[PDB]
Amino acid sequence: NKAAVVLCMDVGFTMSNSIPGIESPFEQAKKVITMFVQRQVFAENKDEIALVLFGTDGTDNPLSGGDQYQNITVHRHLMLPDFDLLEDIESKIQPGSQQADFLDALIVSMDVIQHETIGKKFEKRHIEIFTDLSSRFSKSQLDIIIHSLKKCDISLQFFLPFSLGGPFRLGGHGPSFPLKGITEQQKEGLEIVKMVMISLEGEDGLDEIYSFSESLRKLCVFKKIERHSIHWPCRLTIGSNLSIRIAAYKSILQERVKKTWTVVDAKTLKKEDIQKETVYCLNDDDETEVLKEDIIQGFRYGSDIVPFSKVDEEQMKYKSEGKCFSVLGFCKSSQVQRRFFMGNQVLKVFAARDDEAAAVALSSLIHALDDLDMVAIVRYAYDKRANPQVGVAFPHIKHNYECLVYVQLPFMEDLRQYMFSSLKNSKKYAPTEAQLNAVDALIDSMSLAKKDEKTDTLEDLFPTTKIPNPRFQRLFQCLLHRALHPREPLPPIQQHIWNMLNPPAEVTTKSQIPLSKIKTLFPLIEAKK
Amino acid sequence: YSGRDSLIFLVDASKAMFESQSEDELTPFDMSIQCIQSVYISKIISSDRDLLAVVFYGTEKDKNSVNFKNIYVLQELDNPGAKRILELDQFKGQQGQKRFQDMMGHGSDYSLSEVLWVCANLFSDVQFKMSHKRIMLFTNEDNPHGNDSAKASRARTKAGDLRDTGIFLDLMHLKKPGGFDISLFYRDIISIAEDEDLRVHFEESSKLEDLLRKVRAKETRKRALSRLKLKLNKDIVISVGIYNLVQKALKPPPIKLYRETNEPVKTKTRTFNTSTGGLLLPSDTKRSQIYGSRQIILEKEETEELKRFDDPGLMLMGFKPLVLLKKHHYLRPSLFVYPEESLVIGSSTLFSALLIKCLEKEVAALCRYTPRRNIPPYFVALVPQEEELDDQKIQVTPPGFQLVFLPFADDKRKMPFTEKIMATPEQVGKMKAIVEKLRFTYRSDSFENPVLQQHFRNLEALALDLMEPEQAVDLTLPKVEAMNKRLGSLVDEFKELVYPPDY
Amino acid sequence: CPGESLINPGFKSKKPAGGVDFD
DNA sequence: GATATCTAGAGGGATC
DNA sequence: GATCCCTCTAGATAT
Repeated sequence: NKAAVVLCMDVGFTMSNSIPGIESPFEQAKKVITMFVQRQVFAENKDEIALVLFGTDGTDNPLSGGDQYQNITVHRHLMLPDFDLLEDIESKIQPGSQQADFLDALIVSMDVIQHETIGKKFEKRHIEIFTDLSSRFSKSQLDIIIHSLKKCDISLQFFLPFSLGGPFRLGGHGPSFPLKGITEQQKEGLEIVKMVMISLEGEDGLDEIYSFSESLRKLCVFKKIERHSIHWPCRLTIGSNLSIRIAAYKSILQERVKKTWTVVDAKTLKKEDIQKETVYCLNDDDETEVLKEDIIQGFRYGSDIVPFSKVDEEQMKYKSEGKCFSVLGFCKSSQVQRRFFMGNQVLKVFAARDDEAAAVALSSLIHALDDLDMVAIVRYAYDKRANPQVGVAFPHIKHNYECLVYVQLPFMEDLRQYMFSSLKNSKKYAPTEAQLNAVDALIDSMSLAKKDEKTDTLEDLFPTTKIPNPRFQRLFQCLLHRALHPREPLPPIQQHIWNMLNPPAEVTTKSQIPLSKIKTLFPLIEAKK
Repeated sequence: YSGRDSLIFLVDASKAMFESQSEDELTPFDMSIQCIQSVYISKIISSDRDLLAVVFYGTEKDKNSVNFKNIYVLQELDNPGAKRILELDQFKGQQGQKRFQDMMGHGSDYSLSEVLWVCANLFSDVQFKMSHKRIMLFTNEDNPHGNDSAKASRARTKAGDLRDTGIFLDLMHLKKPGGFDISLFYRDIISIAEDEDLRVHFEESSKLEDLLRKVRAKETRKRALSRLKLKLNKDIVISVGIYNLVQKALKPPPIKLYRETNEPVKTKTRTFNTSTGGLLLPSDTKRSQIYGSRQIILEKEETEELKRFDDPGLMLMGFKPLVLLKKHHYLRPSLFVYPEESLVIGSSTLFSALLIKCLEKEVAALCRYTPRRNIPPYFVALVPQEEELDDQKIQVTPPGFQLVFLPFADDKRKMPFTEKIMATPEQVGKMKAIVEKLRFTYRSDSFENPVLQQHFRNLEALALDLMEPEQAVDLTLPKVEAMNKRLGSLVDEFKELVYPPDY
Repeated sequence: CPGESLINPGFKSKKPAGGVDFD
């Protein structure tokens, strides 16, 4: 329901070293933290955020007693993030000249979590560390750190200027900070971080060590505080004597802005003084006001109109049996084309929680469907007031879970029967062998996947499904800019936004000559209007 | 638009049509009346923006404006309506025959050339632009016009110049006593490809079953959603059209209308200040959002500007193999992309080459999609789509690209971790047997929307004042009895194998 | 034209739904 | 009982 | 210039 996140960000002089052509790690970390706080503020989440800075000239933390945990300051305690914090991050925080231990800073941040969590209910206690690891650190408290983190159930994430593993481009899909300028101090810090992540979780923490450039194009900062959607309990019924208790979750559901643009007066900026109204007038000339209750519902039947009142429509309306998830039959997976998928959501169907019998039954159904290469055509109705749907429930087997994925299928009325002229049989639109070869070269050059050597797995060079929606970040940036500078125009789109939205520079460079061949071989001329 | 559709119903009013061969069947006149009733209902449900008319020949009275004899134009070329349906229902079978005989004559002589002239000028009267000019002729004899070869030849020339004009004259093999006797007048009076109706046709009906089969659908015509520009780069640009081959059909919205006089009432919404009461221009308002205790004020143009990323069109990001497109990553219904030579020449050629190479290499063109101005872009994949023809050589899958939307990072929801409980091979085999028992062949048009069907039935019943609306059969329901009979003890065996005798 | 609706020309005839028919 | 879905009011394109 | 269709944004009310 509510999480406590502490952002432990480095400030020391080391990150101020700006390699030409590359933004400094201080600026990159500032951008990442601004990205996190912008969403946490404009999404109206109840999570409380604290900010701890280490490497500053001053000292302010409840652990300093003279020559320990120095150069570490607690800029912000656990409270709801706000525009004050956003402004502090944007302008009032300046790089320091001292150096601090990223482990002493972790001690301070864990102390903040422990001594400010009391008196409040937190389901999660997350913490994120932004540092370059290019500082001398005392590795004498690792056991205490790991034990306290395990006991207090505190997560961890690490963000570094370089990724774990052309010109550098922030937020792009390509190589990060080059793997040649890493000092031995940074190597020691990196191996310590690797050991810490290993000890806290297992094997998958190596995936929880990110770089600023790749974190700017991912939702990884919100991964440990994301809230899981509510389940939809029902029963998967086959016939009238076989029922399996299930729980369905929405896999893909397009996210939209929750806040709405209120219309206010241009002078008093209040919505109270501005209110709308509806006017009912006759369609012919001499428009006369019609009373609100003097209007009844109607419908079109060809060239005529018939009255059909609300109560009569409710009485004569199609009445559904109720909530259901019922199998109408099984068909081959090849007969359900992906191009016919309807609806605006995707449901993943799991067995009921803490139900081993239901889990076994659903696993048997999933395995049978997978082995037979068949899918289930089911009747789905969210509730008794919901329009029933027909859809496909195909198996989805992974290494850690199994489920049925439900996607709505079209009705007879949804299909459009459109005739399109054949392209292969066309004589005036037949490409020549030279044009075909040029297009072939273009396809080869613009490949977005790399076939790994010695392995039969394809690596995606542009995984767009992991890129967050740029509209939310753009809206948050514009809102923050207007809040901080009320009398200035909106800023342009951010370069790293454009970079994550753009394809890799390697692909762009490789696609040069084939595109020239396409241009010189395909005579595209615009028709005069 | 490509024009509307026009249909003229030509019904003979001879004395021979009013008799019935047997007594358990339906007389030809009212059977054709039911045919026209079904056509009106189907057109109102599907294609209400068409023109339908009914004209009778072989009668005594006449109402055609051009003033020829023995021809009654009951209905003009106009949109179908419940009033016309009831008017023609006035002549339905029992007592319908008597009212027909009382209001117009029957058994009188008629001229086919005269009738065709009436149909031609009746088509010419309406000023709308129509794609098809079709007339359906209802009769079951050819004797009266075979007596006078002069008028037979005149009728043949009338059919000829109607065919030259573009009149698509149909023939309806109606219930005949001893056969229709085709291949004398009605074989060469019509426009046909070849002698399909080469038999004597002793049967009473030829296409009346599919003429009575009602059409309950919206029946939308082809129209490109947007004529965008596919941009390989900033220089190579082609123009494509975006179509929705699938679109969720909606129940038509209710219309507000005055109570007693029953005419539509248009709605206008105006915004005015509480204090002064005067109308406010769009420049007199600003958009506001409040977060906590801070108010953020933006202009409408600013709010539209913050949503602007790219110009409308498709920008080719690159080509990605089809194996990387996960099936369970569906976001919203896909669209269809087809070339458009009316905007850029060579677009069809480049589109064909791209489609051929993508199909050969099994790769999908990843593109950045901006439907219109001031809208955030989405990443879409142009999955190549090969043309598919069935045994009848008709097109069932058009050739082109399937514009499929790809979800963003925040369009996907994470899920609570579960325990992967495995199923034993015997349980898997038992469910395999169950699945094999309940196997069936699925087609995209196998199911109908029960809500829409019930709404259409209710509307038809209310408009036609039927005694009770006939209930639609919900084909989207599990045939539980058939399933149980087909399965038998398999379900019990599976329950014994899986469920402990407590759950 | 084969497989053409007699009610709305230009569009193929709609086969009746039928529903689920087990093999 | 927060929620989701169904239903009901404002703009851009295509085609008259 | 009207009309129809189709997303998009916004409001309400049951289960």
